[PDB]
Amino acid sequence: GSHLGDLKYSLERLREILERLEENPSEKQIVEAIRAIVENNAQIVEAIRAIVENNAQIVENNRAIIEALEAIGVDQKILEEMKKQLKDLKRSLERG
Amino acid sequence: GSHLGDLKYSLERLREILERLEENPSEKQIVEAIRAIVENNAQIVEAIRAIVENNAQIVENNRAIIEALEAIGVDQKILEEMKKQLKDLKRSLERG
Amino acid sequence: GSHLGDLKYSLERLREILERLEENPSEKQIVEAIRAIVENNAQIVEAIRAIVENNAQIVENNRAIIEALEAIGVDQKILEEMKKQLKDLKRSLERG
Repeated sequence: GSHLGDLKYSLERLREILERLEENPSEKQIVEAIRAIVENNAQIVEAIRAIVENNAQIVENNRAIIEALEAIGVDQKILEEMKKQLKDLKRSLERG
Repeated sequence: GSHLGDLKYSLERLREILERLEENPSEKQIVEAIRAIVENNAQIVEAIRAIVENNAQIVENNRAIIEALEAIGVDQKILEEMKKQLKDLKRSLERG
Repeated sequence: GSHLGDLKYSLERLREILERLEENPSEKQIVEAIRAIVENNAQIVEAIRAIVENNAQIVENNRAIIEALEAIGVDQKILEEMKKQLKDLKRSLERG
């Protein structure tokens, strides 16, 4: 997926590059700035993506909990409303 | 919200641009690199944002579960501690 | 953590810079574009990171719910499977 540590570290290094860029604008600093940004973007995208997939599992887990609740005689008046929310919520997480 | 597929695809294309930039630095490649980054950033931000809103729903769903649990006589000793966590957790997700 | 409002706002401003860059490419617009991107990246990373930590709390909360469910005599046949999922899910959220 993605390593948050490396991303955050790289971000601070990106800041360092920016400061050097602004102090002395140059083609070198521009390219190096872009490089660091692109490398960060790779981790940025994956960490966003992986979270969504994880969220889908969380929502699916919640659905399993709803079953567990119903199993031991929880009023459907409560559960059914969560079922509506969980269904639509999951939909908003999945892609295809 | 955001389309993870298009973002990831665009990311790989951004990498392609970077490689071309480094091999032959130019104003063209710099601008095109920035363009792709900015377009990615649009999806990056929204996918981050949308997740937080979705998380708020998940936490709210958990609160509904707590009610369902209490309804059928779960010891408050357990539920009350989750209520504390869910309250603060939700707070950290909301903005305004 | 991160302020979604400021990030989204800054994103739209970044777009504005891009449009100016493309219309009239220049060292100034390039540096300013990078600056805005880097500043966004700071918020982008943190909002990604903070979510993962929040997700860990959500999964931990789900584990607490499992206990609450078991407390009042939910069939382990259901709970144990969630325990397996929650354990691995948490693992995928934590870093170190």
